[PDB]
Amino acid sequence: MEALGADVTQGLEKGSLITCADNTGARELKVISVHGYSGTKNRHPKAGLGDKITVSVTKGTPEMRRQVLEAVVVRQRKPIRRPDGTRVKFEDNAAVIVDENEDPRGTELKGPIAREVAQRFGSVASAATMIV
Amino acid sequence: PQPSRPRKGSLGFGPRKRSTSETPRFNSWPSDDGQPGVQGFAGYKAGMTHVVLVNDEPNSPREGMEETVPVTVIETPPMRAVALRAYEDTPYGQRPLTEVWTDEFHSELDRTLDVPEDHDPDAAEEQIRDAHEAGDLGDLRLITHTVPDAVPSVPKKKPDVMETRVGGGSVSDRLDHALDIVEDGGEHAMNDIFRAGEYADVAGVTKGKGTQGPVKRWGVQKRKGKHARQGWRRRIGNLGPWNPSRVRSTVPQQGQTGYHQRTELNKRLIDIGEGDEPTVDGGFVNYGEVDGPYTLVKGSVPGPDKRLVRFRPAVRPNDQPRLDPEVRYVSNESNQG
Amino acid sequence: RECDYCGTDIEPGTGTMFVHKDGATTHFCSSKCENNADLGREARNLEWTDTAR
RNA sequence: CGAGUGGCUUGCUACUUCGAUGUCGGUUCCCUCCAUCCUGCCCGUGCAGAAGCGGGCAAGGGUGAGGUUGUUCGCCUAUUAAAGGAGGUCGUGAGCUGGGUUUAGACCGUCGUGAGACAGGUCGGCUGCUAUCUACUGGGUGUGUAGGUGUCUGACAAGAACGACCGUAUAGUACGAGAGGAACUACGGUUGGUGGCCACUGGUGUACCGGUUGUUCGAGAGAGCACGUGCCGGGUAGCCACGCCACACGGGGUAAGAGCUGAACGCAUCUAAGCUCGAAACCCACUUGGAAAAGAGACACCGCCGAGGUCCCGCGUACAAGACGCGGUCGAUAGACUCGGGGUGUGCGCGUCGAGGUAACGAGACGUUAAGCCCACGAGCACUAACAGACCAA
RNA sequence: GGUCUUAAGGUAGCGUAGUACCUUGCCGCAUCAGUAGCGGCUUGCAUGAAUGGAUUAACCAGAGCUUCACUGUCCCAACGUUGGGCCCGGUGAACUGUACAUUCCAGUGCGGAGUCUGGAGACACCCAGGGGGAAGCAAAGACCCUAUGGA
RNA sequence: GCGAAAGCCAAGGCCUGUCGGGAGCAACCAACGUUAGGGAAUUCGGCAAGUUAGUCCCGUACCUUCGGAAGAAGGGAUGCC
RNA sequence: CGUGGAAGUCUGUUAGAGUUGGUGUCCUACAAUACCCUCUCGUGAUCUAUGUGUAGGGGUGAAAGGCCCAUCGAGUCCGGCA
Ligand SMILES: [Cl-]
Ligand SMILES: [Cl-]
Ligand SMILES: [K+]
Ligand SMILES: [Mg+2]
Ligand SMILES: [Mg+2]
Ligand SMILES: [Mg+2]
Ligand SMILES: [Mg+2]
Ligand SMILES: [Mg+2]
Ligand SMILES: [Mg+2]
Ligand SMILES: [Mg+2]
Ligand SMILES: [Mg+2]
Ligand SMILES: [Mg+2]
Ligand SMILES: [Mg+2]
Ligand SMILES: [Mg+2]
Ligand SMILES: [Mg+2]
Ligand SMILES: [Mg+2]
Ligand SMILES: [Mg+2]
Ligand SMILES: [Mg+2]
Ligand SMILES: [Mg+2]
Ligand SMILES: [Mg+2]
Ligand SMILES: [Mg+2]
Ligand SMILES: [Mg+2]
Ligand SMILES: [Mg+2]
Ligand SMILES: [Mg+2]
Ligand code: NA
Ligand code: NA
Ligand code: NA
Ligand code: NA
Ligand code: NA
Ligand code: NA
Ligand code: NA
Ligand code: NA
Ligand code: NA
Ligand code: NA
Ligand code: NA
Ligand code: NA
Ligand code: NA
Ligand code: NA
Ligand code: NA
Ligand code: NA
Ligand code: NA
Ligand code: NA
Ligand SMILES: [Sr+2]
Ligand SMILES: [Sr+2]
Ligand SMILES: [Sr+2]
Ligand SMILES: [Sr+2]
Ligand SMILES: [Sr+2]
Ligand SMILES: [Sr+2]
Ligand SMILES: [Sr+2]
Ligand SMILES: [Sr+2]
Ligand SMILES: [Sr+2]
Ligand SMILES: [Sr+2]
Ligand SMILES: [Sr+2]
Ligand SMILES: [Sr+2]
Ligand SMILES: [Sr+2]
Ligand SMILES: [Sr+2]
Ligand SMILES: [Sr+2]
Ligand SMILES: [Sr+2]
Ligand SMILES: [Sr+2]
Ligand SMILES: [Sr+2]
Ligand SMILES: [Sr+2]
Ligand SMILES: [Sr+2]
Ligand SMILES: [Sr+2]
Ligand SMILES: [Sr+2]
Ligand SMILES: [Sr+2]
Ligand SMILES: [Sr+2]
Ligand SMILES: [Sr+2]
Ligand SMILES: [Sr+2]
Ligand SMILES: [Sr+2]
Ligand SMILES: [Sr+2]
Ligand SMILES: [Sr+2]
Ligand SMILES: [Sr+2]
Ligand SMILES: [Sr+2]
Ligand SMILES: [Sr+2]
Repeated sequence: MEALGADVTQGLEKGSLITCADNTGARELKVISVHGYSGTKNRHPKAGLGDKITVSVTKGTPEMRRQVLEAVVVRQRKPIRRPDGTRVKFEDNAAVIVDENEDPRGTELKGPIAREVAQRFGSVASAATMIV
Repeated sequence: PQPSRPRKGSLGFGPRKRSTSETPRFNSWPSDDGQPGVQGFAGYKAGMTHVVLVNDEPNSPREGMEETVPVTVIETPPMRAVALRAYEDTPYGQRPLTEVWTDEFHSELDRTLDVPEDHDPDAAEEQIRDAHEAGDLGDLRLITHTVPDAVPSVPKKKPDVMETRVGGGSVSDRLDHALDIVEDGGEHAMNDIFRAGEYADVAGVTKGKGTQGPVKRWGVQKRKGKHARQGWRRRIGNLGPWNPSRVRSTVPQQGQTGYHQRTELNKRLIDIGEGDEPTVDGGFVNYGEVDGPYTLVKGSVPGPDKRLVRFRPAVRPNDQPRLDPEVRYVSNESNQG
Repeated sequence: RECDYCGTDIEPGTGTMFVHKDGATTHFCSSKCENNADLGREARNLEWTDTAR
């Protein structure tokens, strides 16, 4: 994928619970896979900011729960690194449900987003309110 | 079926024993392309700081933008190519044919050497030329050495001697180039062979770790779950199968870790200089204050502060050289925060 | 730049930038002072900071 | 239908062990096989492209994470380039685990007159030993080659030191009616592996500084104990990963394959001689080790009555002993002193304010005081200690 | 089958159960995925009435499963603390020992060899290590059968 | 302090749960502390560890043999002068 | 609402009794059944000291074929016995 533009440290692993920052009706999300990731024997497949992860709807509306949907990790708690060494971390690790063509499934994106996510999923970017 | 997994640790750097000469000895020198020149220099690791540059990569979108980059400081004062060794080509590889020395030596070269009193340079030189005339002259290397005394941070005065190859020009031409350098005092600086922006090969003897277990040494797992309470924590599963009825030398075992020679490739020389420009507030921890001849080598460098590091024009470069990168900021910020 | 907490003239290539629930951006010159806000402490309240002295 | 190879299933035999070769599954760690799942190069097609289907060469590397079951097996999920199979006493219990089988207790079904049974189910139910030899990991002492120092050589040995993927441009182009939809090449990043390092982020930090609870030294100051820090906060040097740095191309020779010239056979033919090409595979390249390589090495210098080394003394870039490295007054090697660089957070005493209280008394605030206290770092500084001298040696 | 054996011929209930072979039964719940657990169905290989059946509040170091919370159980290891471990003085055993013994690779042999055959390798001694091998040591196998054995 | 509870300290007893010396003291083991992000992914099974925690107040479901369930759950409070 | 203070009642490392897990330490041991943490009971069918009774095909047994001096699906010693 198009170089993120920053060095991360996957704050999440498979089975990890994150918040679905948007208005899809999905509140809680469960990381299930990481698009383009092959680990190594005995390792929790690591999910990080700027990753297209496969996800499951933990908490949400009756129609949304139990759904296997794609998403883009928008926020995460573990720091990332920018070209000038400076680190950046978020009040919480969250993701935006994206679609087949990688465009958001909702319309509103709650809370901030990383200026690195923008590059890749610009359709998500041209929807982001705060872009840090 | 038991998932697959690459073996723990690499087998290339074996045996993992302590090094014989704390002074690195390259086992491969650059090809002869350009003008006659010595193929490497050396210095002493001082410490680490970062620096800000302007992206040189013509391919990166960051090209033109500032960028913070880490750098190891290495005091590289002038060395002295005290001699010239010639190699004759025999049916059993290269063998030292003869050497050519000098008069002007460093006041303290006798701390390690048995300095010459009666040498016959002109004659010895003849031997080399008659051998080249015969078509048996192999390669030309210059016995070299450092002036540890020049660096205050380094306690040692007793010079570190090491041979270095000379190449580039045609056998004849470089031969003379050698003698010329030597036929003075052999004094030369890092700028006499390098230029900021060039990728080099830094070799050094790693930091001393003493004996360590498999986990630390070969990166093997620790006992897990319930297996870490029965009286086994950093010990591996076993030393092999029933048969072969022996212990194969490829199983991770306790041993000497560290103090090994390593030749860290493609180290870009971020900046060559002289003065107190890279020194830190309070002084480079467990080293001291820098002031004078040196090099800012991008990234890490094998070895601890005060250890003799050796440079060499990259034998296997991957990218193209971006001479003299714009170094905007060099950190003077203290290393005790 | 400069620390959004204590007020030290921040060293380039050294630091941490923090976003919040709201979405603001408070920089930190060190985790030493970062962990002060975790203790409800303020830069002015704490004498030892460039703000309070 | 016929011909076989294998030794992974099962079965047959009863050669081997009954003065005992520890079970299944799992786990951890190393080596291997190819009947190749992926990756590379290829042939065919019901081969437009794209995505396939079948086949060849090929064992370099990879072949991951999870849900139920003790399971092996298998079923299922989501990722993937792919999530291949087998051997090593169905590798591995003087390694681990002990869930299943298979003791002694007990229940249910069945059978049994009964004790009790079960090639049924179920709950529970233990894991010894100080390593002589040998083996490999690392570390020393000697002898040999036959005075010393420094620098080399390179027979040999090891490596996967790299593997894979995505994205961009190529290009909405080739191709196709369309739908759909590439490549060469050059770029950026990711992943797995690898070696090294600590400027930065992160962890630790029972050095240290601070708050504070109980109790003891009358109070105050200041201190001990509360597990080997009472607890809470912060935490430098160091070590560290969760941090950071580096890890080719290209050559050479082949395989399968494409071909060239070419005869036996006037033609024809890639082959019989001969030749051009061609795999992630082989050699080289690169890294590592490596004078004990018995053909026991090379070069330079120094010295045989003195080169050099040991001892000793001060210490670490070294360290389980041994080893190693540096310094030893022609000195900054260690300590003290003083800066500097850092840690904590504003000292004791005193002054004022202080809800109140007749007063005594008063938690606290403030100023003095970015104070006091502290540092495993750096500098300056020969003040202290590197003194004294002993021995070996051609 | 619309009585026969042998007296009767399973009624309330409970039921894939600690009983159900088939079996990971079908359905639903639950999870990304559930041979697990619960509910329902149930012809019950081979449920069932004091050989007690069903029911159950409370009780339990009893068996199984789910959720919230927590976390070094794991991802994936790190640093630290105390006692050992290592060197020195002193004290000072035991297990084990047919012999020889520097081994490896194959082969061979009562078919599981340091010692045989052929090769390869190998200068001696010593320190620390983790235990691959001596089908390591420890117990005249508990398993199996046998004995004109025992209880 | 609820306490014959912990912790601390008397009176009293003892330094005889009777071998010492040295190495920032390595590997490895026993006890143990702290670990960012995630949070049972570990395993047969949360085994081990951890979480919770005293006292006061508000409040507390199903079911029940009316005894109980119940400290259910949940929420707030807590020092000093 | 108060008084009352019942119970094979509760919490409890009060004394005391027991012994779930770690399958931890130990396993030529401190110990021929031990150490540590956890855990259970703890006014009763309770715990305990001393004295006393039951003896081997016999006692005793809230029953495990448990226990009867490290000896129990039939104690121990000596004899039959070579
Ligand atoms: Cl293990
Ligand atoms: Cl996955
Ligand atoms: K046997
Ligand atoms: Mg596994
Ligand atoms: Mg630092
Ligand atoms: Mg800092
Ligand atoms: Mg055996
Ligand atoms: Mg093949
Ligand atoms: Mg292979
Ligand atoms: Mg079972
Ligand atoms: Mg086996
Ligand atoms: Mg074994
Ligand atoms: Mg065993
Ligand atoms: Mg069982
Ligand atoms: Mg019985
Ligand atoms: Mg043992
Ligand atoms: Mg059922
Ligand atoms: Mg027997
Ligand atoms: Mg029997
Ligand atoms: Mg009988
Ligand atoms: Mg954590
Ligand atoms: Mg698992
Ligand atoms: Mg537990
Ligand atoms: Mg009595
Ligand atoms: Na143990
Ligand atoms: Na075995
Ligand atoms: Na066969
Ligand atoms: Na096993
Ligand atoms: Na392969
Ligand atoms: Na499985
Ligand atoms: Na076996
Ligand atoms: Na086993
Ligand atoms: Na065992
Ligand atoms: Na090629
Ligand atoms: Na019946
Ligand atoms: Na009970
Ligand atoms: Na821990
Ligand atoms: Na062994
Ligand atoms: Na019997
Ligand atoms: Na009443
Ligand atoms: Na116990
Ligand atoms: Na009797
Ligand atoms: Sr060299
Ligand atoms: Sr070499
Ligand atoms: Sr154990
Ligand atoms: Sr064998
Ligand atoms: Sr293929
Ligand atoms: Sr099997
Ligand atoms: Sr099956
Ligand atoms: Sr296996
Ligand atoms: Sr079992
Ligand atoms: Sr059974
Ligand atoms: Sr001899
Ligand atoms: Sr493309
Ligand atoms: Sr289109
Ligand atoms: Sr203490
Ligand atoms: Sr051919
Ligand atoms: Sr030699
Ligand atoms: Sr009926
Ligand atoms: Sr041992
Ligand atoms: Sr006293
Ligand atoms: Sr004594
Ligand atoms: Sr701490
Ligand atoms: Sr579970
Ligand atoms: Sr699991
Ligand atoms: Sr509460
Ligand atoms: Sr009671
Ligand atoms: Sr158990
Ligand atoms: Sr113990
Ligand atoms: Sr025992
Ligand atoms: Sr424990
Ligand atoms: Sr109780
Ligand atoms: Sr009472
Ligand atoms: Sr007798």
